[PDB]
Amino acid sequence: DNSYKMDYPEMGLCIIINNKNFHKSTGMTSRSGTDVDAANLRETFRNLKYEVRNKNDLTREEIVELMRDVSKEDHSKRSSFVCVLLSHGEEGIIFGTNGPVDLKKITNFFRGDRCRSLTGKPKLFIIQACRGTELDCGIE
Amino acid sequence: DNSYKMDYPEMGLCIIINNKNFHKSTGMTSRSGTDVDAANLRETFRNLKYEVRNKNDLTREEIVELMRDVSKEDHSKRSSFVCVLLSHGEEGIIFGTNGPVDLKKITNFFRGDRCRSLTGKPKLFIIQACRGTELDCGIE
Amino acid sequence: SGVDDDMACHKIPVDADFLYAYSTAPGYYSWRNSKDGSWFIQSLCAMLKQYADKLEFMHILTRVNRKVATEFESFSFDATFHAKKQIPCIVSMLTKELYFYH
Amino acid sequence: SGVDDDMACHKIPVDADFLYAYSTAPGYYSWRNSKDGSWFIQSLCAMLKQYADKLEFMHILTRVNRKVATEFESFSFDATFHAKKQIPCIVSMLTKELYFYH
Ligand SMILES: *CC(=O)[C@H](CC(=O)O)NC(=O)[C@@H]1C=C2CCCC[C@@H]2n2c(=O)n(C[C@H](CCC(=O)O)NC(=O)Cc3ccccc3)c(=O)n21
Ligand SMILES: *CC(=O)[C@H](CC(=O)O)NC(=O)[C@@H]1C=C2CCCC[C@@H]2n2c(=O)n(C[C@H](CCC(=O)O)NC(=O)Cc3ccccc3)c(=O)n21
Repeated sequence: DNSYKMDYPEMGLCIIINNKNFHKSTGMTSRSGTDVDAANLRETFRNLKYEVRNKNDLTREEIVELMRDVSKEDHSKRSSFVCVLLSHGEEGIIFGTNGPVDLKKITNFFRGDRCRSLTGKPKLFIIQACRGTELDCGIE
Repeated sequence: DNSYKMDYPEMGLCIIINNKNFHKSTGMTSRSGTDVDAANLRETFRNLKYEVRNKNDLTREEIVELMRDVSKEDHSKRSSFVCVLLSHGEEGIIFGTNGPVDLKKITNFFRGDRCRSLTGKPKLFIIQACRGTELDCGIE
Repeated sequence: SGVDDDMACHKIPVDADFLYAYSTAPGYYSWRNSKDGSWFIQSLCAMLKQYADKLEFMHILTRVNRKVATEFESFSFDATFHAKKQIPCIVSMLTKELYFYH
Repeated sequence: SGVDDDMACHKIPVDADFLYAYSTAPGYYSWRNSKDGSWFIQSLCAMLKQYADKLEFMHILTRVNRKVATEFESFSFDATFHAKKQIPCIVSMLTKELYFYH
């Protein structure tokens, strides 16, 4: 077995958290163009036969509860799991609308020992967010 | 071009830093078995046609000067670059015999704008070291 | 070998079989066009469309890396944020190849 | 598109074309046998020997991931450090496929 078994009845979930608008108290500016990304992703992963679930403008708390609830589903008939995070970020951190969440808190729900119906199956986290404030001027 | 050009006259350098013995002042225990790793690597990368250079028990300062000097060579006739680090470590850090060095200091010498004869060419850093103190008990 | 292999009872690591597809290198800004979306998600979707029936997932993601790195550059009236580049970052703790057409 | 592509003068990111083959996941211990060497380097060398003439480098490294994850487990008289596991971590900012037999 050099390849993951991908012929379970369902390819699996594709959860898209699309954070466009942020509370005044954070000073984070609106993420114009993120809806274009969310729609592209929905269509792309639909054609790959994923069950796509889009969520907009979630608080840090809603992100955490959503991923907890999703990890507690029975994924036995699914080949894989995909989560796409679209927001502001810094290294190791994704922003809810009302502030930062540690990515580790999100991903830990899906660990091999904590989501048994996804043990042995590919868990993909696709992250569009900054990872700090360094600037690449490039070369050539 | 979906594949890196690998038919330059030389495959390139394979630099192996093999740190076995550490100064008393660090409290780091001897890394028994690392010589077996260093020898395996030398033979494996020799059969891939790399120019292998082994270095043993380098201070943090010797690591930094070695990688600086290597980055300042003319790599124009080489397809790639490989560095293998064998030591104690923590996240983002490799230990010289006399203390920690930031991995970023090592890798920055080879950036696209700082090592022009390796621009466009694969730069591989192979790291056997800890990245913290978490423990994986596994599942199943 | 000996003490550390040919285990009677098999276990796997709790972090095994995760893949992180990051839009940008560690420590760096990531860039977004207000009308067309982010560079990374645009490129990811386009490469999945073109290659999901043909290539293994890491190879698809390596083309996303090249597309973002080579085709895109920031534009701003503020010189600080103008002419900036981005390289996405694939972090794979997968244990097998992933083919969507499987 | 428009302002951010079809650049007259081409540049690439300064972190492009790096690959990091880490022995272990972020935040974790990495393990070494005193007689046979580290799990990671043993497995890396064995997979290069077997597949360097046959597979692309990321696929070779995915087999290293599986070999380390599935075949190896720590042994210690100290219960704290006994029966522990490891998953290596591939961090690729490469822009193309790498074949050693090329
Ligand atoms: C840091 C982050 O978490 C976000 C990630 C994301 O929103 O997807 N990154 C940014 O916000 C990135 C970085 C900066 C630096 C600090 C100021 C905020 C800034 N910024 C920003 O303003 N945009 C959106 C604009 C859109 C303008 C447009 O479409 O005309 N983009 C730019 O400023 C530069 C640019 C990039 C691509 C194409 C054109 C212009 C960001 O994406 N960021
Ligand atoms: C943390 C690091 O940077 C190093 C990386 C490296 O040396 O390659 N990792 C260790 O030192 C790893 C972790 C620990 C936890 C803290 C105490 C030190 C300990 N340790 C250690 O003692 N070894 C070597 C021994 C060898 C004993 C033997 O061969 O009988 N290995 C073990 O303790 C567990 C073990 C692992 C594999 C096979 C058998 C036993 C380490 O590698 N580490």
